[PDB]
Amino acid sequence: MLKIIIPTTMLLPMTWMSKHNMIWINATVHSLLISLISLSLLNQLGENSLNFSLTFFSDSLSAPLLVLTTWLLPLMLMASQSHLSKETTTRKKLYITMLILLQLFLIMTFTATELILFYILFEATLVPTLIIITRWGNQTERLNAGLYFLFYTLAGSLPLLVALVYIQNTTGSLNFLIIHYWSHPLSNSWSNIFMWLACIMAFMVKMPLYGLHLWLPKAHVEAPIAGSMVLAAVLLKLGGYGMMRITTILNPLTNYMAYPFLMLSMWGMIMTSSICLRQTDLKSLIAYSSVSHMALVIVAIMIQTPWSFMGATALMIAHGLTSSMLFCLANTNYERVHSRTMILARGLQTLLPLMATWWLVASLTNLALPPSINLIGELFIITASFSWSNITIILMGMNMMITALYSLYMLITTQRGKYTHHINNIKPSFTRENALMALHILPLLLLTLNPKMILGPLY
Amino acid sequence: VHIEPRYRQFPQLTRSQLIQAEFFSATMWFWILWRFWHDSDAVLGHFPYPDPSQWTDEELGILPDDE
Amino acid sequence: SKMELPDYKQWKIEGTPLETVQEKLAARGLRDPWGRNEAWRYSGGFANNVSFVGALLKGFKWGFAAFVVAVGAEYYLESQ
Amino acid sequence: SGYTPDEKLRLQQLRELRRRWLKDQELSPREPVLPPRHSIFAVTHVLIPVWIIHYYLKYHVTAKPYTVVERKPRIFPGDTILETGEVIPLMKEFPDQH
Amino acid sequence: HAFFKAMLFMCSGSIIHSLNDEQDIRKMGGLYKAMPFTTTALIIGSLALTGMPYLTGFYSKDLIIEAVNMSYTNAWALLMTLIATSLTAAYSTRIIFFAFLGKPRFPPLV
Amino acid sequence: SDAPPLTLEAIKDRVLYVLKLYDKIDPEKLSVNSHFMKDLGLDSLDQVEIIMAMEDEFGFEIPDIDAEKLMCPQEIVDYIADKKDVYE
Amino acid sequence: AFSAPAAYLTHQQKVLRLYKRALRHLESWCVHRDKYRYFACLMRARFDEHKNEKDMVKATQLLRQAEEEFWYGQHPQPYIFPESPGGTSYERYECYKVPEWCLDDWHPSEKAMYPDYFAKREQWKRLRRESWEREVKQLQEETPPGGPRTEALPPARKEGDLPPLWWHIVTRPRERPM
Amino acid sequence: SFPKYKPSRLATLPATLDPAEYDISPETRKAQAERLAIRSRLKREYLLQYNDPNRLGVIEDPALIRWTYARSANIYPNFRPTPKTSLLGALFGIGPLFFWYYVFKTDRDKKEKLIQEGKLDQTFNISY
Amino acid sequence: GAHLARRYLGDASKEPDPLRMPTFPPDYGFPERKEREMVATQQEMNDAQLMLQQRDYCAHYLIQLLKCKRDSFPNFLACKHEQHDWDYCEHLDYVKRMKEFERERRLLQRKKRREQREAEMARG
Ligand SMILES: CCCCCCCCCCCCCCCCC[C@@H](O)O[C@H](CO[C@H](O)CCCCCCCCCCCCCCC)COP(=O)(O)OCC[N+](C)(C)C
Ligand SMILES: CCCCCCCCCCCC(=O)SCCNC(=O)CCNC(=O)[C@H](O)C(C)(C)COP(=O)(O)O
Repeated sequence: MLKIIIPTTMLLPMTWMSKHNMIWINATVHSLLISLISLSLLNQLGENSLNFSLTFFSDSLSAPLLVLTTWLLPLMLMASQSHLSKETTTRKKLYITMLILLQLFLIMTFTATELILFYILFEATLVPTLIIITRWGNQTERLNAGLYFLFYTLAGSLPLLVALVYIQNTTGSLNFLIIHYWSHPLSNSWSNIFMWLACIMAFMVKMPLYGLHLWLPKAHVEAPIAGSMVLAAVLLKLGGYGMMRITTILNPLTNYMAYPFLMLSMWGMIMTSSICLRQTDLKSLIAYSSVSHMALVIVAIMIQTPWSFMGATALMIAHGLTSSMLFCLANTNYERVHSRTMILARGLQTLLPLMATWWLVASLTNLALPPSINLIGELFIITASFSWSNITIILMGMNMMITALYSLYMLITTQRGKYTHHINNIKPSFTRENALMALHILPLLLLTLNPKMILGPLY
Repeated sequence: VHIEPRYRQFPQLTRSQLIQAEFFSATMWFWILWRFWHDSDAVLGHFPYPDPSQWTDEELGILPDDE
Repeated sequence: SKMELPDYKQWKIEGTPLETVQEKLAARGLRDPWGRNEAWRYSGGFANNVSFVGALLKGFKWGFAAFVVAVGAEYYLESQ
Repeated sequence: SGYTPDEKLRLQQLRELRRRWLKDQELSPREPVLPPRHSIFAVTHVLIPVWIIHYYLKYHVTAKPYTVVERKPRIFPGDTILETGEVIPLMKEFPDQH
Repeated sequence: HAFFKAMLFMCSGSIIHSLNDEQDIRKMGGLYKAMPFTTTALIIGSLALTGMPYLTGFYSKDLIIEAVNMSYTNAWALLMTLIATSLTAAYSTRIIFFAFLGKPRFPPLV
Repeated sequence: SDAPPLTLEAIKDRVLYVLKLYDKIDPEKLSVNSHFMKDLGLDSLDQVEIIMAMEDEFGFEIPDIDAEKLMCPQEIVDYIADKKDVYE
Repeated sequence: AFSAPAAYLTHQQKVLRLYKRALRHLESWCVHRDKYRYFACLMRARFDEHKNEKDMVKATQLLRQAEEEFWYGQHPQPYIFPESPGGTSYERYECYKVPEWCLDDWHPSEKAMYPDYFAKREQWKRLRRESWEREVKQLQEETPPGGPRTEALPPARKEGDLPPLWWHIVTRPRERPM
Repeated sequence: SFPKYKPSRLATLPATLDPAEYDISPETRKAQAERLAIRSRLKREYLLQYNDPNRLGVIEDPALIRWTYARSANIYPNFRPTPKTSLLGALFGIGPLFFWYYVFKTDRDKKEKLIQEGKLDQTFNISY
Repeated sequence: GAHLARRYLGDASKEPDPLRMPTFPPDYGFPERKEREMVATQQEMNDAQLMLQQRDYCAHYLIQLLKCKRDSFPNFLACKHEQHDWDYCEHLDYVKRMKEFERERRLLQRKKRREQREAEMARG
């Protein structure tokens, strides 16, 4: 699979050798070409995965994630160039270098065949994101946000490393294929319980789990638009991918160790959906939306059924696209008025009609309108949870009522009503923003046309 | 067709609207009368409702309080 | 188009329920100075209107005549 | 009661300015300077879609089993089957409660 | 029901559009003669709604009522259905009386 | 189409029309510049009734704070013209 | 909506507002015109029965009792004019109102149509630019040192000045913009 | 004379029925004068920048910034652990979790016990 | 209904129970009861696909009506005799059900009164 890894490592010196006014064009065109190249990984088998070599392999759960990452890099480049116009050439090249390194680390993360290398890369992804958030963030809180982003992750991931090496001393290997073929049951003991917790808490804090989610609003609000896009779309899916990979050795302990996490996930889904209704900030609303959706994903992964796995994969892909679009839409208004308060600029439909259409489509997709893949994943998870226990349809149902509310609320707050009289700097939307929104939204419906390709290996 | 405001006078009426309204009211009443003349049973009932009290005990078959 | 208001002196409360209102207020020592303003609602083409039963039987005469002639035709067409 | 002279004067001036502005909103005669068969509807809106739909249903959908299923037609005493020619017998000598 | 309900709404919309977007029936005067076609349509639709024999509402509502009266059902539901079908004629009468009968009550600019 | 584009002369004509049907106001003594309290000798309740008559005639409500200030028919005409953007 | 409010409402103003509200609600109750005229004359007699109360305390007590009776006997569904704050066409056309400064963002191809209109717009903008400083100076000179005490603005007084703060009142979009 | 109207939280008392506005003092008149003075000063400040030809952008509102900052960033510095705060936090953050855990555990135990006896009517239950 | 008033206000012990009916055997008061005969075979009723609720002792008239409705399709006003016959024999079935109800009612009241009278005779 080096045919995709090497082109990014070549993007690096290509960017560093370009002319001062041709960095954006070259980066965008070659990132798009790399995405087109990575499109070929979707040709998956039905029995076993594409084992490229002793170091890299591709399943049907990681191929959509790789395609999403390679597609998201050009969108981040397109969104970033507006507010970096006054920046010096060297610092622009450094920003593009950070983005390229993040994409490369994610690409090698989603295809590592051994758990320790996957851990190394999944932890190496911290550095570029933290550097971006702290260095190119707009407000003074960014510093603190970075700290909240860092340690919250590391405290969860440090025990996992220990557990990982312990496994290597017990079973003799950390290769995923050997681990799967040589799986043995986990007895009910305290040592096994703490091994379960050590293996699980890292991906729990990455999702994030309710109660462990305090870093997400800070990180997703104080970060620049590219940083917010990369945290919402792809970085939250690392926890889900890791949990799906790691739950093969935790049975049958999980059968009873999932209760506290299931209760936290469901009740915190309800709580975050309720929080989104009373929010004076527009970015925090999207952040808590992400928290709710990832809580649903956590429930699906924890109940451990094929339908739940397919729903979780589809929901991760759809949520990534939707949240990236919502963040870009909010950033357009922020760039216009230099404020994230939602009730500052109102009646924007009168002034920006096509952007109002983009807002409407993004919000409709957010609240899981059929037959979008958002609702496909949500409905599969709901059905699997109903099979798990019939009473779940209450809590899930409550969420499905609250979510839509806040979604439409946001729209009605931003696009409808009468315009603010004293705001007269609302320029017509550029071609760049409209193209960004179109490139966000069209793949969603195209995937709706063929939904079997984001439903995971359990399909 | 051009009609101007009247300001405290009866509005101007064209013959066509009066003709249409009268025709449609007349056709509704004609339809009702014709249907009642041909299908009265749909309103007044068609088959007679019997009185259970008049039914003799022989056809219903109960013994005369003896056995 | 290009229509002026009618004369204002033609409006009189005489012959309308406003006369009864003024007579009732005169027995109490009061007066109604706005009756002439409301006289137009009763004066001209709005002088009379049908009742509820009369409104329901709007096209009853024509419809019943048509029904009668149709029934007469039916009675003297089965004689074939 | 009523306006004060300052209020009356301000209303007067604002009214003159507002009327001037409203007059300026009118369009001069040249203002929109624009720079430089019978039953066709039933052919491109009914005939072509139905041709495409009939082709797709007859030659692609019907090529696989159970894609188009119709409920079995009703059979009464006295009809004749089209394929086998079987005639369904009459029905049990009505009691004739005339 | 689709037919006469949509047609009654269209008659109401015609009345609203004629009287400068006025929807309160308390300012709706004598439109029996001023709006002959609208009056005819609304009267026919109200009669059809009230289950007048041999109209559109008759062939469904009459059978519905006579099927409810002859079934093993809750008695309170039957009583409520009868009271509701009386109140139907009640509110149709209210609409007709206030909208089309009497003297004008709208602004003088006709 | 819709209602015609109301003009100033029409507004003044309607105002004087509705005022001339008031029993407490002399038709001949009433002019477009006549004061209700001074020239015509009416009290505040008569002004309230006159403003209500204007609201009924033209089909739009006049807020109380704006209504108290009107004292002559010219003031009512100017208020109605400003409210409905009548400029000719 | 146009007149500057005062610090408080006087007793006469409160009584007049109660009179208007009572008459309107009575009209809502009395649908027909003749009945409304009869009961409105009765209400006028009731109101002017106590017009000559020299003691303000008893007048305010009568006003209190009238407000309580009005609240008890008010129409639950009173008549509202279509464009009043409770009507069915209150803010119907606010979606069609666009501020004038948007015309500054038009492409030159769009501005090529309507050249005379944009010439007149340039005239108005230049007039505003030229009169802003004089407006500010007049407001500065006329304002008391403790700041303004009401929301009333002065008119123009000198040779060719314009009333201060006139741009956003004169250039209202419209009542029926589109 | 007539039945009284009593206000509630979601149906407040009308202005015309407020006793405090029919028993007045010159102190109340002075207070209303100051209120109108502050409101007029703020309105003049707003209208000076509102009509400025050279003003391009958003007129920053200190009140809006104060509102958002108080709602978001000023909460933790002014938080004190009190019996009321601790009790409400414990209740609203612990009670629902254990209640739902008990409900789901009871339901699943019942379901499993029914499964073991072999009487659940699990026919056609292929997808899970 | 009067039956509802009698059962819900009067003595319901001598009033028939529609759910639990009949409570007497079919040949108690009758020396012999003729078996009700059915005109349409199971196969004809299946082939016509009438309904599960239309497959009573009246199905032959319904089959005839459906056949004549299908035969004279455009003239939707021609199947009046068949409809009338089906409605008439429906009415006969309903009248038979009323007969069964009234028989059960008088059976219950007569039996209860006779039991009370026999007990009174045995009590003296
Ligand atoms: C804000 C969100 C942060 C993340 C939250 C994650 C939740 C982590 C909690 C871990 C869940 C399970 C842990 C322990 C497994 C069993 C639970 C135990 O309490 O139940 C009984 C255990 O009995 C007693 O409770 C022993 C535990 C008592 C000591 C633990 C302290 C509990 C107080 C709660 C402190 C909060 C912990 C989390 C801090 C953040 C079961 O009886 P028993 O069959 O014998 O034990 C089974 C194990 N065997 C088979 C080896 C014997
Ligand atoms: C439908 C249900 C509600 C209807 C019920 C309504 C009941 C209200 C009836 C009782 C109200 C009263 O009597 S309260 C009577 C109030 N009495 C006074 O105010 C005495 C001092 N007089 C003045 O202030 C002025 O003369 C003034 C009278 C304002 C005239 O103003 P103008 O001359 O300068 O226009």
